[PDB]
Amino acid sequence: AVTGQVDVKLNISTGCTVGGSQTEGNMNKFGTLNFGKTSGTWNNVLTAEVASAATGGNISVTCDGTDPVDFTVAIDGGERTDRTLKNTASADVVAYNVYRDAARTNLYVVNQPQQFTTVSGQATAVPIFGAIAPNTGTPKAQGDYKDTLLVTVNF
Amino acid sequence: AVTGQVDVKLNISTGCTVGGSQTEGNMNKFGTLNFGKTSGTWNNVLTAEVASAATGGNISVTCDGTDPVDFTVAIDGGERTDRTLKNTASADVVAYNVYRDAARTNLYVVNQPQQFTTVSGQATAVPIFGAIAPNTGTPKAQGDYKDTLLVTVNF
Repeated sequence: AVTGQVDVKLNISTGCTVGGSQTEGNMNKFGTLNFGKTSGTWNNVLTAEVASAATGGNISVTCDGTDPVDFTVAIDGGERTDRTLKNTASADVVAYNVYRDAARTNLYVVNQPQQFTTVSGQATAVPIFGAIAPNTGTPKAQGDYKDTLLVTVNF
Repeated sequence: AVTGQVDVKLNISTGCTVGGSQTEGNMNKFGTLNFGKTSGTWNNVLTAEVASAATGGNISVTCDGTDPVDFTVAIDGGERTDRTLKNTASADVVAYNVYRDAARTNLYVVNQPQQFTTVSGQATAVPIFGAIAPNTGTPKAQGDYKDTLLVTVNF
């Protein structure tokens, strides 16, 4: 019998809120990274942007304050922690990655707070740009591949 | 004068130990559930994970032996027994809950042994995922809200 304590805390004072999300039960549904349909072996880098579940556009984070606030954005490694989509039935995997800039260069490194700014009376967008490498080796099995990345807007 | 007996017992043989805790005086400090800063009325479900007081990551329970032991985890209802954080100065309360899975579905029911597995030469993590409902009604007073959940790793 090892009984222990867990201090719970919350500082209600002046915070920042994330728009574009829908409450899926008790977990915020931020959006979808829909690469679309594809064949077994694709030569072009498959690329799609996150579509917020609430509006359809990009996640719009706004801060409830007057002065500028510097908030951070961190995305985790997905269900299996290595950013791989898994086929619903078979065990095939599809490696992918999420970048922050339009040219697939600034990668949202696993469990890292990619910095962000937010200004007076405005909603800043959180671009989560997906990208998949060209698979020109083995044709992955037919079906639907999925993953649930947990995006962590933290301060 | 009602004098009575209390039998004390301890079976020293082959037990299981919880890592990630720090001994706060004579009580094991397991960790912190830090939801962060927030405004009076938040529309998004505030959500944070427990951070072990010893390492900063998740509580890592390991057992001492060779056969996989099945240990249980039970969390209580907090200081007031209804999972509410209380403002340090005023009497305002903030209802919350702790779940076991990443999607806020498998709730750690009050005083219930949520089952767990553990194999030899490995440490299993105890995910205590916090979650707070969207308060879009009354703005709670400014300040710090706290609670001390007692996590009970028992066999």
